[PDB]
Amino acid sequence: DAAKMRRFLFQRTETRSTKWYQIFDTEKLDDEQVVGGHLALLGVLGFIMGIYYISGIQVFPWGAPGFHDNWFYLTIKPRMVSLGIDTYSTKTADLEAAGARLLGWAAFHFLVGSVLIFGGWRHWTHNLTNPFTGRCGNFRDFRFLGKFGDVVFNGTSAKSYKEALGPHAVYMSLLFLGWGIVMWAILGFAPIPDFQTINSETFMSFVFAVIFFALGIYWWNNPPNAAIHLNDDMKAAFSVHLTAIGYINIALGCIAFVAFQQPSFAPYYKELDKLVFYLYGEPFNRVSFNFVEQGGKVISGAKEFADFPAYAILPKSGEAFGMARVVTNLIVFNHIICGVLYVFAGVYHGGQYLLKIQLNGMYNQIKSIWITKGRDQEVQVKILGTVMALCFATMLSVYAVIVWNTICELNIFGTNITMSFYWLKPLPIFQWMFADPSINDWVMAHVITAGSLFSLIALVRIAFFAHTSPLWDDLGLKKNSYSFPCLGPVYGGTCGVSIQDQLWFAMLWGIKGLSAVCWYIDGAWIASMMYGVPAADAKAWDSIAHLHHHYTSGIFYYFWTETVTIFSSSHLSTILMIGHLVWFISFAVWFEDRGSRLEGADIQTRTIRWLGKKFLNRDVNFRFPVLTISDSKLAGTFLYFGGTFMLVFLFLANGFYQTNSPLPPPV
Amino acid sequence: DVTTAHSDYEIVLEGGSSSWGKVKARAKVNAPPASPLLPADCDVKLNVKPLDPAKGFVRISAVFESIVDSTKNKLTIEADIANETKERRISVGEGMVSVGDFSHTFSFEGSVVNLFYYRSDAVRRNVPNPIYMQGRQFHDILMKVPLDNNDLIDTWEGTVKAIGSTGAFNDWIRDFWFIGPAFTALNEGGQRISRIEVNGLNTESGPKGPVGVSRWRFSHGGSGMVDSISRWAELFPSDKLNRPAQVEAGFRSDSQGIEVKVDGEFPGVSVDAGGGLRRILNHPLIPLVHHGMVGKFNNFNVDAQLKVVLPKGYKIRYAAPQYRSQNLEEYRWSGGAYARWVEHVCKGGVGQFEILYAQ
Amino acid sequence: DVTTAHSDYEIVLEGGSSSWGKVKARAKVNAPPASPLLPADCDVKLNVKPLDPAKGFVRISAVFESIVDSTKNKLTIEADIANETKERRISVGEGMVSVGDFSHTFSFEGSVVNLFYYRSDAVRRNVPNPIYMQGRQFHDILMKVPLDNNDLIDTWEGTVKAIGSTGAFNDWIRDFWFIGPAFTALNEGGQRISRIEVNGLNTESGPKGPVGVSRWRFSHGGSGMVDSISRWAELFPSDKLNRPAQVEAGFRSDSQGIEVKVDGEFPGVSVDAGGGLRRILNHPLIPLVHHGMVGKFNNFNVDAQLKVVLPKGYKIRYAAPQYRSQNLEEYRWSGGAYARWVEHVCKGGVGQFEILYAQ
Ligand code: BCL
Ligand code: BCL
Ligand code: BCL
Ligand code: BCL
Ligand code: BCL
Ligand code: BCL
Ligand code: CLA
Ligand SMILES: CCCCCCCCCCCCCCCC(=O)OC[C@@H](CO[C@H]1O[C@@H](CO)[C@H](O)[C@@H](O)[C@@H]1O)OC(=O)CCCCCCCCCCCCCCC
Ligand SMILES: CCCCCCCCCCCCCCCC(=O)OC[C@H](COP(=O)(O)OC[C@@H](O)CO)OC(=O)CCCCCCCCCCCCCCC
Ligand code: SF4
Ligand SMILES: [Ca+2]
Repeated sequence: DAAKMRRFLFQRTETRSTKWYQIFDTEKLDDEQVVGGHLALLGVLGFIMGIYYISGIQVFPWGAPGFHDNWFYLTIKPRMVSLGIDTYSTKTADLEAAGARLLGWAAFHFLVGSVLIFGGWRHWTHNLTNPFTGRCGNFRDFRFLGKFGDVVFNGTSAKSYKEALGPHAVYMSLLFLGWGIVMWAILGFAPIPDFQTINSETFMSFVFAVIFFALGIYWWNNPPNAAIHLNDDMKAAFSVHLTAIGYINIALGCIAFVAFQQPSFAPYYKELDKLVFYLYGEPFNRVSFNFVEQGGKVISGAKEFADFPAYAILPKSGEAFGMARVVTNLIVFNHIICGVLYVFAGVYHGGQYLLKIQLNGMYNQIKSIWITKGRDQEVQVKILGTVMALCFATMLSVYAVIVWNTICELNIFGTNITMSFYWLKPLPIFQWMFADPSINDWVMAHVITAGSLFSLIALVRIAFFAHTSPLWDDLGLKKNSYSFPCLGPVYGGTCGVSIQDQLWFAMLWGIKGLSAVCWYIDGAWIASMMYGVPAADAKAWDSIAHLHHHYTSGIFYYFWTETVTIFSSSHLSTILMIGHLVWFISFAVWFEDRGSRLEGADIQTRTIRWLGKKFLNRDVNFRFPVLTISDSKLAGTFLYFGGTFMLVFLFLANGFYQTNSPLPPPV
Repeated sequence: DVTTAHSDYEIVLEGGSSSWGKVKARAKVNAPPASPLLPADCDVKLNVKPLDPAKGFVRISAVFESIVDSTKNKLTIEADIANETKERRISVGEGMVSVGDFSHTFSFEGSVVNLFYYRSDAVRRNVPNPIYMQGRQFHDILMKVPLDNNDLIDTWEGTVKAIGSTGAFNDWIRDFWFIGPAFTALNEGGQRISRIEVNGLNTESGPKGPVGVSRWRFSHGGSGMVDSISRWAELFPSDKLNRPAQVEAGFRSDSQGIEVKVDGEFPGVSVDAGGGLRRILNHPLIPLVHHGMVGKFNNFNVDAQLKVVLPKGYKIRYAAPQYRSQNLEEYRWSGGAYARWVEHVCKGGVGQFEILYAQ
Repeated sequence: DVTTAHSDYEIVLEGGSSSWGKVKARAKVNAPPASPLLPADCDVKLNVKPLDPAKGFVRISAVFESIVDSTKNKLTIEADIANETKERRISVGEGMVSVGDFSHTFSFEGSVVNLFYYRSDAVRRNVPNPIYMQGRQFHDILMKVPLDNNDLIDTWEGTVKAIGSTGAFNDWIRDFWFIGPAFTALNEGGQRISRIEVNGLNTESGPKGPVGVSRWRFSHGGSGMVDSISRWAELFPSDKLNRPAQVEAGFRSDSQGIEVKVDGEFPGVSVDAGGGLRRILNHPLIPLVHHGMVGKFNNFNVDAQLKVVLPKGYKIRYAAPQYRSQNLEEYRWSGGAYARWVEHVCKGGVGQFEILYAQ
C-alpha cells in the first residue's frame, strides 16, 4: 500500500502545480480579459455601492422605521452629506426625504452595475457583438464612439500599452468632465473656485478634465518610452501599477486625515459629534429572568431603562464616543493598510516577473535604467547595505528613547521622569506638521522611518535576490522558484529564502509601523510603553512636558483602557475572541513542524480505518491531508495578518478617547 | 492620415520525431504596391506527393493564376525532383506558360549541383546554429518547347540569329533574364549570377510540330545570404514526406493596398536544436532581404498576432522576443518587442527570433 | 510607432600647431540589431606608440573581445606601420585569431600603394576644401600561419586543391572574403574589389611545425567616397604622434537594443582650413554610408548632445548647424538643426557640419 500512499503525498507536493488561488493569473489571460474582468467587478462594485446606500435609510419613504446604524455606511455618510444626497436633520421629514434620494441612487447604481457586468461578460468571452446592428467589433482597431474617436485619436486605437496611455488619459478627462456635470446638473453645485465649499469640487473637476485631456493628447502623439520592457509582459506592468497605486492610497489616507478635521470639513465630519447613533451589536435594553411580555405588556416581569421596548438597541452619544474621529480613523487607516499591502504586492508580483526573466535569460537583454542599474551584485549589497545600516541606526536610536522614557517614568534604577527625553520634540522647522508637538511626535516620525526601512529590507531582497543572492552564488545554488519553502536541513538550513517568503516577512514586519499608525491616530502615547498607569511617574507626563491634550494610554496600558469599551459590547467582544482565535492558529502552520503533522495524519487515517473496520463492516479511507510549508506560510500569514487587524478594528471602532485636559501631577 | 497594416500568423506542430507543422498567415496593408502596373492580383498553389520511399522521389506541382493590368497570366509546372547525392539533385518535369491569347508548353531534364567553398569541423564544432554558409549552385537545363505559334518560331529564329551575330550573348542575357528590378535584387541578397553557357540550340522534330531545343548550363554563387545554397538539404524534406504536403497562398494588389492569404502544411517547420530541444526553422533570409526592397516606401503602424500551438507535453524553454500571453497548450505573440521585430523584418531586417520547445 | 535613442559626444582640442583632440561618445538605442545572431557583444582597443621620430615608424595594437551567440571570438593584432613615400606604406606585424576552442596565429609582411587617377593644380586652387578624390589601393600580402591544428592543415589542403582544380578562384574568392551582408557594403560605398592574385602558396618548415605560407596581392578602387583612398595621408598622423594615442570603444547588442561606449585621444582631430582658421576633421564618409545600411529599419527619435571644448583664446568663427548654447570656451550642440543632422547621418546621410575656430 506504500505506492498508493505515496501517490497522495505526491498529489500535495512542494513542486510547481496548479492551485485554486492562481487561476486568474496574468499569464493565462489576454489583454481583452483584463479589461473584461475590471468591467465585471466595477459592475459588482456598483451593486455593492447600492447596498451601502439602502442600509443608510433611517426612516422609509412610507414613513415606517428602517435600518439601524452600521459601519459600512458610516464611513460614507459624511460624503453623501457633502454631496446633498444625505442630510443631518432632526426633522423626520428631512429623514424621510433623504431616504428617497439614497433609494434612488441605489436603484441607479443597480442599473449601471448591470450594464457593466453585461459589458464585462461579452468582453471576457470575446462575444462583443452589437445586438442592434448585427456587425461585431475589433479589439485592436475600433473607432472609439464613432466621430469622437476620429477627431482626437485620428480614428485609431492604441496597439501597445505605451500607446494606450494617451487614450486612457482622454477617457479619464471624460470622467472628470462627467462628474463636473453630474454635480452641476443633478446635485446643483455650480463651479465656484473657492476652496472652502463643495462647489470647489466642481470647479476642479473641470480644471482636471482640461489637464488630463491635454495630457492625453500629448501621450497619443508622443507615447512615453520609459520602462519599455513592461509593454512586453502584463505582470511587469501590473506590478509597477500596484507599486504606484499603493503609494497613491497611502497619500489618500494621509490627506483624508489632515482634511477631514479641517474647519471647512466641519459640516460633514465634526458635525457628527452632535448625533445619537444606534450601532448594531451595541448593548441593548436588558430584561429580567422571569420576563414575559404578553398582549397587555409589562406583566409579571421587569426590564432595564423602561424608556425603550424589550431588546431594543440603546442610544449612544456621538460626543462621548467621539464618532467624528472614529469615522476619520476608519477611512484613513483603511486606505493606508491597503496602500501598504498594495506596495508589498507590487514588489512581489514584480519580482515574480524578475524570476521569469532570469530563468529565460531576458534579464541581461533589458535596456531600461530601471533594470540595468540593478543587475550588478556589488551595487545590490551597497543599496541593501545602506538600507540595513539606516534601519539599524534608527530602530536602536528610537527604541532606546522609548525604553529610557519607560524606565524614567517607572522610577527603575532610581531615575525620575526629569532624566527622561521630555525635552525632545520635533524641531521648529517641522512644528507645523503637528498639533501640540511633543516627544510623542518625535518618536512617531522616527518609528515610521524605522518601520519603513525594516520592511524595506524584505522588499529590496525581492527586487535583487529573486533568482540568486551573494550567499547562494557563493553556495552554488539557484532559486528556481518563487514559492519554494527551503532547500532542506543543509548548510544549517535555508528556510524562508524564496521571494514569496520574503513577501511574508514584509507583511509580518510591516505590522509594527502598521500599528504605530493605529496607536498614533487614536491619541495613544508612543514615547513610553507605560503612560497614565497608577504608578510612580506615568501620570506626570502631561505636566512635565506641558501637553495641551491628554493621550488615552501608553503602548502597554493601551490594551487595558481601550478594551473597557470593547468588553461592554457583546459584538465588539465577539470580534476580540474570533480575532484572537484566528491569530494563534497561524503558529500551527508557521512553526517548523510540517513533518510532525504528516506522521500524525498517518496515525489519524490509520486509526479511522481501524475503528471503522472493528465497529462497522465498511472501510473508511479518507487519507487525512496536510498542507505544504509554502502552502503553510501562505495560510499562516493570512491567519496572522488577518487576525492581527481583525482586532485593530476594535481599537479604532471602540471610540476616540483622547481629551483636551492635561492631567496635573499625581503629587 | 496614418498608414496601418494588420496581420495574423499560426504554427501548429506535432510531437515525436515529426517535423510536420501547419502554418496560416493573413495580412492586410494600406499603402500602394511598388508594381508600376496596377491592379495586379495573384493566386499560387504548391502540392508535393511522395512517389516511393526507397528512391526518395516526390511529385511537385505549381499553378500561378495572376491577372496583371487586366492581362490574364498563367504558369503551370509539374516536376519530379529526387535526391541523387549530398550535392546533386535531378528534376524531370513539364509546364505551360499562358499570357492572354498566347500560350506555350515546355519539358525539362535538369540537375542542380551545390558545393560549399569549405567544410571545416571547427565551425561545426564551435557553432551550434550556423546561419551563413558560403557556396555555389550549377544548373544543367535541357528545355523542350514545341514551336506551335508563329511568334515562337520568330523568337527562336531571332535567338539563333542573335547568338550567331553577337559575341556578348552569355553576358547580355542576364539583362533579359532578370527584367526590371529583379536584376537589382541580385546584388541585394549578395547573389552573383554567372554567365550562361549554351551547350546546344538544335531544332528536333516532334510528332506535333518542330520543337526548338535548348541545352544550357549556368551557375550562381551566394555569399552566404542565399537560402538555396546555405540551406540546400533543408528546403527539400523529401524523406520526411510520409503524407502529401500543400502550401496555398494568394494576394490582391492595387492603388489602395495589398491583401494576402497564405495556408498549408509541410515538414521541416521544426528542426533539432541540440540537447534534446526542438526549435522553429530559422527564418529564410532571402525573403526578408527581398521585401526590404519594397517595404521601405511608406511609414506604417504594425498590428500583428502570432499564435503558436505546441504538442501535448511540450512547453517552450526560451523565446526572444518573449510571448505576450500563454493560454494552455498555445502561446501568443503580439505587441511590444514582437511588433518591433515585425517592423524590423518587414523593412528588410533579418534579426533573430528563436523559440526552443522541449518535451 | 517611434523608439528613442540617447547619445552624448565631446571633443577637447589643444592650441598652437597641436592636432591633438580628446573624443568621448556614449549612445543608447532601443531597436533590435540587424545581426541575425543575438546577443552579440564586442570590446575593441587600439593603442599607437611612436618608435622613432626620424624613421616615422609607429607600433599599433588591436584587441577584439566579442561574444557572438555565446561563442567567444577574439582577434589580436600587433603591427609596425611607417611612411615609405607619398603613395607607399609598409607594415610588419603579428596577430592571433581565436574562436571558441579554435585558435591560430599569423605573421605578415605587407605594403600598400595608393595612387590618385589625376593630380591637377586647378582643383587645388579653385576648391578650398575638396571631399571626393578618385583613387585605387594595392596590397602586397605575405601571410605566415603555422599549421598546428588538424583543421588548419585541412583548410590549407582544401585551398590548394581548390586552386588547382578551379580556374575561377581569383573571382569566387571575393564571395568568401566578404561573407553575408559584407558583399553588399562594397557597392554601397562605391568601392570596387579587384580580383586577388596568388604569387605563391608554399609550405615552409618552421621550428614549431609546418607553416602554410601565402604571398598574395590585390587592389581596390574608390569612386571618391572611400576614405582610405580619398584620405590616405590624414588617417596616419605618425609624425604628429609626439606621445602615445589610444582609442577605446565597446558595445552590447541583443533583441532589446544596443549600448555603445567610445573614448580616446589621437592627433588629426583638428586640421588647417586656410586663412589662419582651424577646423574639426571632415566626417568619415564610409562609416555613415555603412550605417545607413542598418540604420533605416526602425523609426526613432533623437536625443543627442555634442559638447565641444576649445583651447584658451580660441572662439568659433562659424558653425552650421549653429551651437544651441555656449559656456565661455565650451560650446554645446543639442536639438533643432543638430538633432535633424543626427537623424540625417544616422540613416546614411553625409551632409556637412563645419566648425571653424580661430585664435
Ligand atoms: C496578499 C499579499 C499579496 C498577494 C500575494 C499573492 C500570492 C501569494 C499569489 C498571488 C497571485 C495572484 N495575484 Mg497577488 N497579492 C496581493 C495583491 C494583488 C492584487 C490587488 C488587489 O492589488 C491583485 C489584482 C493581484 C493579482 C494576482 C493575480 C496576478 C494572481 C492570481 C489571483 C487569483 O487567482 O486569486 C485567487 C482567485 C480568487 C477568485 C480568490 C479571491 C481573490 C481576491 C479577488 C483577491 C485577489 C488578490 C489575492 C492576493 C489573490 C490570492 C489569494 C491567495 C489566497 C493568496 N494580487 C498582495 C500584494 N498574489 C498568485 C500568483 O500566481 O502569483 C504569481 C499567487 O500565488
Ligand atoms: C530561386 C533561387 C535559385 C533556384 C533554386 C533552386 C533550387 C532550390 C533547386 C532548383 C532546382 C532546379 N532549378 Mg533552379 N533556381 C533558380 C533559377 C533557375 C532558373 C531560371 C529561370 O533562371 C531555372 C530554369 C531553373 C531550373 C531548375 C530546375 C532544373 C530544377 C527544378 C525546378 C522546379 O521543379 O521548380 C518547380 C517550380 C516551381 C514554380 C517551384 C517554385 C518554388 C518556390 C521557389 C519555393 C516554394 C516552396 C515554399 C517556400 C515551401 C513549400 C513547401 C511545399 C511542400 C511545396 N532554376 C535561382 C537561381 N533551383 C532544383 C533541383 O535541385 O533540381 C535537381 C532544386 O532543388
Ligand atoms: C578598410 C579599407 C581597406 C583597408 C585599408 C588600409 C589602410 C588605410 C592601410 C591598410 C594597410 C594594410 N592593409 Mg589593408 N584595407 C582593407 C583590406 C585589407 C585586408 C583584407 C582582409 O581584405 C588585408 C589582409 C589587408 C592588409 C593590410 C596590411 C598589410 C596593412 C596594415 C594593416 C594593419 O596593420 O592593420 C592593423 C589592424 C587592425 C585591426 C586595425 C584596424 C583599424 C581600423 C580600420 C581603423 C581604426 C582607426 C580609428 C578610426 C582611429 C584610431 C586612432 C588610433 C590612434 C589608432 N588590408 C580594405 C580594402 N589597409 C596599411 C598600410 O598602408 O600598410 C603599409 C594602411 O595604412
Ligand atoms: C464605476 C462602478 C460603479 C460605481 C461605484 C462607486 C464607487 C466605488 C463610489 C461611488 C460613489 C459615487 N457615485 Mg457611483 N458607480 C457607478 C456609477 C455611477 C454613475 C454613472 C455615470 O453611472 C454616477 C453618476 C454615480 C454617482 C456617484 C456619486 C453619488 C458618488 C460620488 C462620486 C464621486 O465622487 O465621483 C468623483 C469621480 C471622479 C472625479 C471620476 C474620476 C476618478 C479618477 C479617475 C480617479 C481618482 C483616484 C486617482 C487614482 C487619484 C490619484 C491620481 C493619479 C496620478 C492617477 N455612480 C458604477 C455603477 N460609486 C462614491 C461614494 O459613494 O462615495 C461615498 C464612491 O466612492
Ligand atoms: C462601461 C462600458 C465598458 C464596456 C462595456 C461594453 C458594452 C456594454 C458593450 C461592449 C461591447 C463592445 N466593446 Mg467594450 N466596454 C468598455 C471598453 C471598451 C474599449 C476600450 C478599451 O475603451 C473598447 C475598444 C471596447 C470594445 C468594444 C466594441 C468593439 C464592442 C461593440 C459592440 C457594441 O455594441 O458596440 C458599441 C461600441 C462600439 C462600436 C465601440 C466604440 C465606443 C465605446 C468604446 C464603447 C464602450 C462604452 C463607452 C466607453 C462608454 C462611456 C464612457 C464615458 C467615459 C462615460 N470596449 C467600456 C469602458 N463593451 C459590446 C458587446 O460586448 O456586445 C455583446 C457592448 O454592447
Ligand atoms: C540628535 C539627533 C537625533 C535625531 C533627532 C531629530 C530631530 C531633533 C528631528 C528629527 C527629524 C527627523 N528625523 Mg531624526 N534624529 C536622529 C537620527 C535619525 C535617523 C537615523 C537612523 O540616523 C533617521 C533616518 C532620522 C529621520 C528623521 C526624519 C523623520 C526627520 C528629518 C530631519 C532631521 O532629522 O532634522 C534634524 C537632523 C539633525 C539635527 C541631525 C541628523 C543627524 C543624522 C540624521 C544622523 C545622526 C547620527 C546617527 C543617528 C548616529 C547614530 C548611530 C548609532 C549609535 C548606531 N533621524 C538622531 C538620533 N530627528 C525631525 C522631525 O520631524 O522629527 C519629528 C526633527 O525635528
Ligand atoms: C485550537 C488550536 C489547535 C488545535 C485544535 C490543534 C489540533 C491538532 N494538532 Mg495542533 N498546533 C496548534 C494548535 C492546535 N492544534 C499550535 C498553535 C501549534 C504550534 C505549536 C500546533 C502544532 C502541532 C504539531 C506540531 C502537531 C499538531 C497536531 C495536531 C493534531 C493531533 C491531536 C489530535 O489528533 O486531536 C487533538 C484533539 C482535537 C483536534 C479536538 C478538536 C478540538 C477543537 C474542537 C477543534 C475545532 C476548533 C477549531 C479551532 C475551529 C476553527 C474555527 C475557525 C474560526 C478558526 C490535532 C488535529 C499533530 C498532528 O497529528 O498533526 C496532524 C502534530 O504533529 N499540532
Ligand atoms: C509597512 C510599514 C509602514 C506602515 C505604513 C506607514 C504609512 C503611514 C505614513 C505615516 C503618516 C501617518 C498617517 C496618518 C496621518 C497623520 O497622523 O498626520 C498628522 C500628523 C500628526 O497629527 C496629529 O496627530 C495626533 C495623534 O496623536 C497628535 O496628537 C497631534 O499632535 C498631531 O498633530 O502626523 C504626522 O505629521 C506624521 C508623522 C510621521 C512623520 C513622517 C516622517 C517620514 C518621512 C521621512 C522618510 C520616511 C520614509 C523612509 C523610507 C522608507
Ligand atoms: C480516531 C482518531 C482521531 C482522529 C480523527 C480526527 C482528527 C482531527 C481532525 C479534525 C480536527 C481538526 C480541526 C482543526 C484543527 C486545526 O486547527 O488544524 C490547524 C490547521 C493545520 O492543518 P494541517 O496542515 O495540520 O492539516 C490537518 C489535517 O490533517 C486535519 O487533521 O491549520 C490550518 O489549516 C490553517 C487554516 C487554513 C485557512 C487559512 C485562512 C486564512 C484566513 C482566515 C479566515 C477565516 C478562517 C476560516 C477558514 C476555514
Ligand atoms: S523545517 Fe521547514 S523551513 Fe526548516 S529546514 Fe525543514 S523544510 Fe526547511
Ligand atoms: Ca480607542
